[PDB]
Amino acid sequence: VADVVFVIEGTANLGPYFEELRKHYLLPAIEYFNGGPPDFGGDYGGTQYSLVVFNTVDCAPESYVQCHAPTSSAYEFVTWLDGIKFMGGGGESCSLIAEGLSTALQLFDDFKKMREQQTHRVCLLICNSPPYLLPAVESTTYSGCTTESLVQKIGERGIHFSIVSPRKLPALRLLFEKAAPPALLEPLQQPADVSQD
Amino acid sequence: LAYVCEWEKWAKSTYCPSLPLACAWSCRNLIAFTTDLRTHMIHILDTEHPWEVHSVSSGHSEAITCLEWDQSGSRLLSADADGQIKCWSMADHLANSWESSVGSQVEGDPIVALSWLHNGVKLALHVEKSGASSFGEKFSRVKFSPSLTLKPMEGWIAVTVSGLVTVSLLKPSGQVLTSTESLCRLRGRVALADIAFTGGGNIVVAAADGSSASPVKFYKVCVSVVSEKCRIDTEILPSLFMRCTTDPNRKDRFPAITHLKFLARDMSEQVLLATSSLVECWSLRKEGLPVNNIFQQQPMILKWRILSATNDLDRVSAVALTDLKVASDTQFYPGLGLALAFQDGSVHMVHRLSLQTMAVFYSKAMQLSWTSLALVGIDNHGKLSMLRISPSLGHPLEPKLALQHLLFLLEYCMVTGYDWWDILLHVQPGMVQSLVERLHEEYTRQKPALQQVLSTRILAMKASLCKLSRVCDYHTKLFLMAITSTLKSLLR
Amino acid sequence: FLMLCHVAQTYGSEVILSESSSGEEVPFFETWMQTCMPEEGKILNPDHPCFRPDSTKVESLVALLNNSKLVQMKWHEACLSISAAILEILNAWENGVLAFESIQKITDNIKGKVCSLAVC
Repeated sequence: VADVVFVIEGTANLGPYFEELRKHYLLPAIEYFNGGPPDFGGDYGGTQYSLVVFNTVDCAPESYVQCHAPTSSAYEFVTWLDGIKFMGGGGESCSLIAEGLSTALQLFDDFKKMREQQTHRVCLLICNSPPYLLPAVESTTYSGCTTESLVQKIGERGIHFSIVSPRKLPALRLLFEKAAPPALLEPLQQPADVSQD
Repeated sequence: LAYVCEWEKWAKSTYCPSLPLACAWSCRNLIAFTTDLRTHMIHILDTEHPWEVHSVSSGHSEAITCLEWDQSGSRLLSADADGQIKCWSMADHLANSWESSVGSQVEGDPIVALSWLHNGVKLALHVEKSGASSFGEKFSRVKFSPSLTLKPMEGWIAVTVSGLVTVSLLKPSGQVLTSTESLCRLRGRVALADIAFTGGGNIVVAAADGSSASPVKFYKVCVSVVSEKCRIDTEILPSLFMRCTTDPNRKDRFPAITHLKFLARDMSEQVLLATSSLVECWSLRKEGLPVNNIFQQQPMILKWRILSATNDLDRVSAVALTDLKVASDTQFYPGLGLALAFQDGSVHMVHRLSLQTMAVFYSKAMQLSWTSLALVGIDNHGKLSMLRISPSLGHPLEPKLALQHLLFLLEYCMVTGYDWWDILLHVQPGMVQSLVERLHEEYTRQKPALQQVLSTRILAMKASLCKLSRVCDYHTKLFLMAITSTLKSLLR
Repeated sequence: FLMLCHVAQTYGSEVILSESSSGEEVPFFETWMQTCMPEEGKILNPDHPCFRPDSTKVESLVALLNNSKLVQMKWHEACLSISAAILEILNAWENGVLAFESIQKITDNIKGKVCSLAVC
């Protein structure tokens, strides 16, 4: 139960803004599943989640993914990745991470092998720069596109997925509602933390 | 011949006898310069503007082995392994700042530095010839089992040269201990060289003492079992040896390098090594055994076969080495080229299996810098600085084929995002002008869509081509174009 | 030969040195200096001392076939037990020429007054 996924990618595009968003959207979201971030035992408790933030090909010709957050007790490594994510990312502003979200799908896969005995799987991804790229994975067997990623995240599994970007709105939300299963990308609002994004 | 440095106040250190040296980087910034001044510090130097040489004090003794992994600045600091791997990441790439990422191999002396991240890219250069393949078949990647994935993680696990069992206590980017203890055959003695990346996610190691006996402690090991534990295997692969001792005349060979390459199927660098020089080569060609002669009338087994061997004249080896199984007739670039500097002056660089002779233009340890044949001058002459020789790829002349090979390697460097140093290999920029013209033409026509992620980089590449000369115009023009485009795009 | 092998196991080098110090001869010092020592030389035996002409090459084969082994005094299989080991491995499990007859052939080769065979 309560199988959530936390993703952010705008580190290269916009770092400080995330720090602001953390003060209003990221931190309250975690409190929905914990009595308060302190330092506790970690195991297969259902309510665990991951923390995935990477960069683009601009100044990283030797690294795309280094995620590691199986349980983290939802407090310690969560707060760590929040406050110690990154400060890099240059090049230009055309695309930061699309191939990342595909890997995110792969993460859900391991839940099928780990969360045996449903769980109403949920996921959330953040990215300031509007992404677009030809490559798909370059890391694993699975391959596709942004369209393939979203149809997998919606149809293949009923994972509720939203994108709480900065107050600005790019040309992304439009295509991300072409899924017959309700995407529910609504939680991009200055109002307080939604119950389940 | 060209590109030589020197050290004014320091010299060969006549007080100390000697010390073994080593360095190797398949990525940018490929100077490490293990040496002894007049223990000692470790140096780092870039390929361009090598005037600003840098060094940093070490925290161990004899600095035996080091070999980086990726473009991320790192080093190993072996020989009792004090001050283990880390990044630099402080303000620039001129300060070591070895962090708390230390693996305490208590009073040991390993000579292993390996465990890279991902697969080797595939290059069908001869077949594709990059006509209109658009990087599809010209540059691919064969599916390869990632070592202990979870997302491909990586650690500095090595093999105990001094010790005889294993390395443990791995803490990659997780600060977790994970301490255990394994037996590892309860017996062994090794002076081997590592060959890690094999078919499965395992590691290979085999050598003990030299030509005297014929032992090879083949250790097929598995590390990926469960989190917070280790189950290092003790699978003894089929043994082998250097058949050099077949000569009833003499047997004084005593090899001391026997290094391998990342392709664990098609090499065996055993070699007779004061007062000797005789290279050897064996393979791993699986084949059944002749089960017969038992009467009137599992076949799967492995018995090694010979590949190449002859009598030569050389003392020091440097490094072993695209893919095989290609009829490289029209190909004359150093495809899988294995060369090594000769003690007696000039360097007879010649590919494998022929070793006959090449152009020479009559009247300790090294490694191959890159496809462009420019070696490093760490030959057996004492504490001497680096050297470079002619990178001529083959005997005859072929401007068309030349520029073809140049654009091939340029596109390869582009897709792999590595550094480029084929500068010394190319003729004056007129041919390079035609080359970049053809390059941008093919880029515009047959991108087909990777342009939107590959543009910026190649523009900088253009700079390099316009760097050397009269044609300094395109240099400044492209710099201003790039900076303006970048600033406006990020401001949008 | 048993006493020589025991002296080798005890001290080794000195005995083979006293035996191969001077003199213009060449006894079977190979099977007496390549049996057991701090040196494997494992594949070396299939490599160098495997010069086995067709002469008496099937002698050990016919012996293991129809031992029922000490008929006539002959000691050549010591330096030529390579064919014996090849037949043994090919019949035991490599090709399966003999499931249990391999044990019978081994017992036949383990006949009395034969101890060098065990050494080989």
